[PDB]
Amino acid sequence: TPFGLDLGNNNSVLAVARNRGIDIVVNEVSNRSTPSVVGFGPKNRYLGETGKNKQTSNIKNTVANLKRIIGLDYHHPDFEQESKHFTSKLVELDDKKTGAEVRFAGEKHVFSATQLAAMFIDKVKDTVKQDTKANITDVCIAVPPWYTEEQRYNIADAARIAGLNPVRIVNDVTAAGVSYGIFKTDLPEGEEKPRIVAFVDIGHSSYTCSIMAFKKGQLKVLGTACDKHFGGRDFDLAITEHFADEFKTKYKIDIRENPKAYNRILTAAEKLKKVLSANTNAPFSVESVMNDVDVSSQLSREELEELVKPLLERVTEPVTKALAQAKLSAEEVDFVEIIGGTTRIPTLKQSISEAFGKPLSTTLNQDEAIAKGAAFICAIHSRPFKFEDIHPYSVSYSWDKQVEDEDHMEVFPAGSSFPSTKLITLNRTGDFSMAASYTDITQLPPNTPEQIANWEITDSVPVKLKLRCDPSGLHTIEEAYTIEDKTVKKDDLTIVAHTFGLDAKKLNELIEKENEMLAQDKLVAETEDRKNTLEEYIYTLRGKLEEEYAPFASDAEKTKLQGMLNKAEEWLYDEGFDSIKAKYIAKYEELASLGNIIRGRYLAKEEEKKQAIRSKQ
Amino acid sequence: TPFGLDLGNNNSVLAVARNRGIDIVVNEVSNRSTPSVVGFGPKNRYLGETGKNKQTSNIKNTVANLKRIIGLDYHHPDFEQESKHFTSKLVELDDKKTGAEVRFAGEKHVFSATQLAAMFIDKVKDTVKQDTKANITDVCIAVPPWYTEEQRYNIADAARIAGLNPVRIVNDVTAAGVSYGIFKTDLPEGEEKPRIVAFVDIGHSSYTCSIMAFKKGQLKVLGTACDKHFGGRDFDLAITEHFADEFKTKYKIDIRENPKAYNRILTAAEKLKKVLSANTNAPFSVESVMNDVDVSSQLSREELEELVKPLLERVTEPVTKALAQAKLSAEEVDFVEIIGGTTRIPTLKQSISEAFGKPLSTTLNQDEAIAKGAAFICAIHSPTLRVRPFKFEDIHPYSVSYSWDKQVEDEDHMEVFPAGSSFPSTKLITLNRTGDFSMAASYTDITQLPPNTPEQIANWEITQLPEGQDSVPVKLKLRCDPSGLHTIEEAYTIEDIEKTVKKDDLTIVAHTFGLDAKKLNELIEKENEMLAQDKLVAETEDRKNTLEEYIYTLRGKLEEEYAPFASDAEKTKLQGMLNKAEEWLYDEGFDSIKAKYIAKYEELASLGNIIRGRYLAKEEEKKQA
Ligand SMILES: Nc1ncnc2c1ncn2[C@@H]1O[C@H](COP(=O)(O)OP(=O)(O)OP(=O)(O)O)[C@@H](O)[C@H]1O
Ligand SMILES: Nc1ncnc2c1ncn2[C@@H]1O[C@H](COP(=O)(O)OP(=O)(O)OP(=O)(O)O)[C@@H](O)[C@H]1O
Ligand SMILES: [K+]
Ligand SMILES: [K+]
Ligand SMILES: [Mg+2]
Ligand SMILES: [Mg+2]
Repeated sequence: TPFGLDLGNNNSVLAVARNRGIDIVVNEVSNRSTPSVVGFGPKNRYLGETGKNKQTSNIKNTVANLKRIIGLDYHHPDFEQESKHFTSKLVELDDKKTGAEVRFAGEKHVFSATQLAAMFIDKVKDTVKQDTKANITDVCIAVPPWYTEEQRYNIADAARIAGLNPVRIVNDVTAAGVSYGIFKTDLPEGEEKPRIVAFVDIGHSSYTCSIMAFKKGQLKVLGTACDKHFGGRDFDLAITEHFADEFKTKYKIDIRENPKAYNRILTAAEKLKKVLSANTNAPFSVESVMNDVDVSSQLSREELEELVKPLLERVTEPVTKALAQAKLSAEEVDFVEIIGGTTRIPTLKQSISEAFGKPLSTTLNQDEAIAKGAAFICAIHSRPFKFEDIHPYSVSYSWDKQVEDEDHMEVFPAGSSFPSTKLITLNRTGDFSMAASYTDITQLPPNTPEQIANWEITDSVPVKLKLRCDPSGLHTIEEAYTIEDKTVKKDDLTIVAHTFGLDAKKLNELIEKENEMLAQDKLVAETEDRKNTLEEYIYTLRGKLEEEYAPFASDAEKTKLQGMLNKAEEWLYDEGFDSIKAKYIAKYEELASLGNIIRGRYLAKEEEKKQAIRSKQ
Repeated sequence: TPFGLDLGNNNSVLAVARNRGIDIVVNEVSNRSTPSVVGFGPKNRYLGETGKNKQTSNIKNTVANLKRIIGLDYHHPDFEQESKHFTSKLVELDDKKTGAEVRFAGEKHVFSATQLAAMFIDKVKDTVKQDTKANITDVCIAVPPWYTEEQRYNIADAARIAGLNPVRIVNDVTAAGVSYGIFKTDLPEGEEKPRIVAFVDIGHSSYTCSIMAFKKGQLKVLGTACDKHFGGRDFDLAITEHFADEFKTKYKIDIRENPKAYNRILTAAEKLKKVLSANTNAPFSVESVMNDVDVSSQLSREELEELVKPLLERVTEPVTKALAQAKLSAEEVDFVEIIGGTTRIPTLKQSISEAFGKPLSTTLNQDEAIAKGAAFICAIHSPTLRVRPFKFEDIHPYSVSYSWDKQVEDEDHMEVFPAGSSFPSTKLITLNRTGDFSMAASYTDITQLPPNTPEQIANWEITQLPEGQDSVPVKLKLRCDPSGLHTIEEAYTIEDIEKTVKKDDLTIVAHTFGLDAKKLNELIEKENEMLAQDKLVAETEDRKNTLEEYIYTLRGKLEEEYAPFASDAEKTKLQGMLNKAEEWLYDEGFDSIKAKYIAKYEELASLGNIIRGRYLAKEEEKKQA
């Protein structure tokens, strides 16, 4: 079953392609999104919903912002902008990336961002399995367009650790554009000019604007621009920093000194923010914030807009930047579509409508567009719809000079489209190395390494190579063979690839490690359920003996069972407090063996009553 | 429907007589008992289970120990023993009794003990009505045997405020004895020696021992003794005081300075106590007790037994005193039966088994016997259901005298119901009268009563024609009623004109601990106002939730099942109205009236039901084609 995943900073949305079309998959408490949280306990992990519920009580061992630390160099210049949203300890790894340090299973543990992502992916995979009752094998994962090539490899490997095959890592707004494309049945055709649609997605952490050209059965991305430091969490954080100051004066409590107090305010601040999307004033009240002090305040929409004024100075930058890339003026855009939870804020809606000079459209589902798009894309593997995403930076390939007059060439230019295949023929005097790099490093984000990937391969013998920018926008070499003199195939050379993607050895180590953790989670939950089943059976069976089952057992049988029930409870206090699954099942069955005999006699007179009613009619 | 109420200090149990038996009524979360708690909030009362849940949150406005403050003089010498279990403010009332001061509906309110008890009774009455779908009009309430005559009147009037006729106020252990009596099928008959059974009930606050004689269809109480300051709450308190001291040293937090912190430990201390009924060692762990400090300790059974040592010095006293009243040695009792939650404590079982010289029996259900006995007693009264009869006499421990105006009579004074007699009891007396006269009932020997007991129980005025012969003889019917209350039932002149011919029925004005019609009706009306406000708030919230949930599910269905059954135009008109409804809920629908939540829903459904109809029409074709 094809599986689409919108992995959000705040919540993830799951979609599957089945029957006619594409359904959202609900979680175990029937929610249409799952909090993107990973928590750790003394016995097991708290993944998703239960992770989020324990976020204040388990504060130091709860990891969120999972997609943000993926591929994050510990000395990235934006480290602290990411760091301030963490509640657990972040640490430097051997590879110079970022992990989390947690108390888990009575011990200190360090997990990498790739592992932590896999834990959550595995959780949502299990959620789709419990819903579909099917084997889940392939995933399409939607990511923000600002995701680096490295980050795209990392998240893909996280999928593989979760035991899933990542068929494509798609850009999120592009996945949503697909959902718009497969939905609309009035699109321009043939000679007609395309429909120009602008998409604005503002979520918990990211703000993206993407401009796309639409014809019937196809789309082309013309321009994409992102502000990765623009989203809901920045509004929540401004509110709580404001109240931190006010409560210090008002209540003589400093919530910055108590991580739990701070998180109680942060959590309430999100709710107050939403009230202000609808109302111009909102009260603010939280019980037992710190030292059992109840706080009471308020905030106006005007005051809120002032708190984020430095952030709001960049509100039109993504639209301006996207238009410029698209070579378009704001007049030339036909429709403007908004998605993401944060586009619900009035000041933001005012600004982007004013920037395009056009009213905002809500054709797409705010929360489900991206996930359903990815589920369609995943299904594409096995309604034809073509789409090409934009390739921002020019990428060159290089090789050993040798007998060839040149050693490098621009292969995929800036403003190009992906996926893209470019066929190259090279004269060779022996085995050779290759490498893909960015043509103009100045056009890339600060601190990007120039080299993308490299390869080893195997008067002059010609070789045809297939260079590809794949559907995920990653830079590969697909095949390598020799020519013989129109043309003939001679020999295939083995390619050894070195990319950001993990080697099989490391990948298998991390797969076996996630299997161990998952089996532990399963074992703990099933053990707890058998314990709970026994406890409830003791409780109800005692109550039935004092009622319905009373006429249906001798004094000798009742005292036997009653003593067994008392002994069962006694056991649950002692060796049954933290026992194994088989023992809870065994104690249950020995009670039920006698409990079912009585129920069998009960149900015998129950039939007799029904017969007595019928014989009187 | 006969209703029996076991009103516990910690929890209450409800029983009804129906079908061919007596059943326990479960509450709104399917629990077989209800927390005996009354809390107050900005819009409504939190009664029972919801009162208990908000107990730490709403600590200053949560009233428990309801049955302990009934009839409680603010200057009672045991006042502090009672008040240390209170989390809300206790105040003195105009009548010298005790009430509670709370914040309720945005204001400061003082409620009397009788009012507070009526709030709770009214809650459990609603619970019975929702289980039976009938109207409930009568109750039998089980009370501890140490309840004074005044307290019995107060709780009866609390039942009246709650709209119930209290048919009997029964001693709780007597009610459990009836349960035993109607359950056993092998009791002695005719001339055979009666079976002597001792009953021991230790609950949350009280410890009662009662010795009874049983024959088929009857019981007689032979002796009763109580310790009203001996119960589970005294174990919980000892544990939490122990930890209060420990945590000052270990964690540098003082839970006695923070009532919420204290209650967090008190609540966990009860769970630890129960662990120690089964195990000899127990770990103690509470998260965020105070200032977000987690605490982690342990306690042994031996350490617990040491903490309650001063309490355990008194552990054989109720059995010793009941046996002495019964005039029996311990070996003359045939069976010892235990009930009440706290009889689960190993040290207590050992001690009471040693005092009798007998293993303990658990014939009766530990938690349900009293409530069931009370429902049966309520059912013997009511002239609708006929059951197999069971007679019971309870013990009347104090001597009660009646007095009257001297007039032509030699004495003005007479013992009527002696110490160690039985109730109910009726005595006929003849009095020669020279005019309308006053009477009074009082305790014959006050030194035999609890300290500070007023000597007078009740008094009467009688308003009687001399019949021209200096002095007319009047016959009076004096009664100790089935609840143990002392009244004058009947008063009338007799004449020899025929010899046994009655002359005139006389008017009796009675002054009891019972409330007068005027005051009762005032409190009834108050309870009706509060109860109507509770129903309105609950209904309004339900209609709001129904609207909210409908917005949620209808939006989803337009994406999943209703897509083919609505046009582009139907979808966006409904989508918009859903949006407007959500906005309204943030603004004018935030705290609106019930009719507006209903109107908003109906507006959405008038559109939504059109679409559901079409979906439902095709769903039927599929179950065929
Ligand atoms: N009515 C509302 N008013 C204001 N903010 C809202 C509203 N509804 C949702 N939000 C905000 O939207 C954010 C969640 O939106 P969304 O699910 O689009 O983000 P995400 O996909 O988890 O994050 P990202 O895409 O940035 O990784 C939260 O910060 C939430 O508070
Ligand atoms: N296994 C146990 N071990 C120790 N104590 C227990 C156990 N089970 C229940 N209890 C205690 O028994 C008390 C409740 O008993 P019960 O229901 O008989 O009291 P009650 O009727 O509310 O109080 P009272 O009769 O004093 O007014 C509580 O203190 C509870 O903690
Ligand atoms: K999301
Ligand atoms: K009880
Ligand atoms: Mg998003
Ligand atoms: Mg009791």
